[PDB]
Amino acid sequence: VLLKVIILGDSGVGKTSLMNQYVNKKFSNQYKATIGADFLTKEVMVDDRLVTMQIWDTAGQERFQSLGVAFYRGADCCVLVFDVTAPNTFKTLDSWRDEFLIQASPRDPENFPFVVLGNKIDLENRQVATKRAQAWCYSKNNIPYFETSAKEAINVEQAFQTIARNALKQETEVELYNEFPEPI
Ligand SMILES: Nc1nc2c(ncn2[C@@H]2O[C@H](COP(=O)(O)OP(=O)(O)NP(=O)(O)O)[C@@H](O)[C@H]2O)c(=O)[nH]1
Ligand SMILES: [Mg+2]
Repeated sequence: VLLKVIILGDSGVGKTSLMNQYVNKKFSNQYKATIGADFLTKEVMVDDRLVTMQIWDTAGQERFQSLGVAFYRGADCCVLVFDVTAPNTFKTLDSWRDEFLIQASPRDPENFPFVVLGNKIDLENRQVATKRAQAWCYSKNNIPYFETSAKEAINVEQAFQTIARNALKQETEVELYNEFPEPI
């Protein structure tokens, strides 16, 4: 069982840092723009079951985005990341959510698993309030929200445990749908 997870969000919010903290327990203050989309794989235990997570890191800069997007299809979970110190990055979440739905075209979009990460909470200059972020998540059919720090490894393991569990649930349903579709 391979679980495909896609991480989306504006340039600089910490997508690559979150993935590298989780997969490699390493963090760099140095910024290196992500070009295109590619993945790291990690074997993880999901509620006592072994699965391989294919975690796709993507370019936040539009000029660096891959032209091809076939990889979104079949995705099991989409991670939306914003920077709590940068309100513009929280305001683009609907566009990211919509781009994911359009490229992945999942059946039953309202129940597709999304997980939102408000990153860089270690910084002193926060501008996006937890209540405002939670209100948005609730309005998107109650998606899970975690405040993280990739720099200080705060809530990273916890967020990815829910990402893995929800992605497994989704993979499980798609497989069931293919073999036993429910009637109309
Ligand atoms: N203080 C702090 N800095 C962070 C955190 N996560 C990432 N950064 C810093 O923020 C900058 C951008 O991080 P990066 O992971 O490259 O962001 P990204 O979303 O992958 N950008 P892109 O879409 O362009 O590839 C880096 O200098 C990194 O060190 C965090 O939790 N706290
Ligand atoms: Mg990156």
